[PDB]
Amino acid sequence: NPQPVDTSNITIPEKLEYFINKYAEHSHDKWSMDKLANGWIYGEIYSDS
Repeated sequence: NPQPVDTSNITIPEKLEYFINKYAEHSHDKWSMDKLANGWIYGEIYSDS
């Protein structure tokens, strides 16, 4: 079943006010903690090296 459900003309209702923002903040904090454990720190100028 390559295409079980078609959502080409399905509109998401605007019932999101706070929970989506909380989930996004939690995901961003988790990603930042992972990158800090990897050895990255916050700064002003991006530098890969």
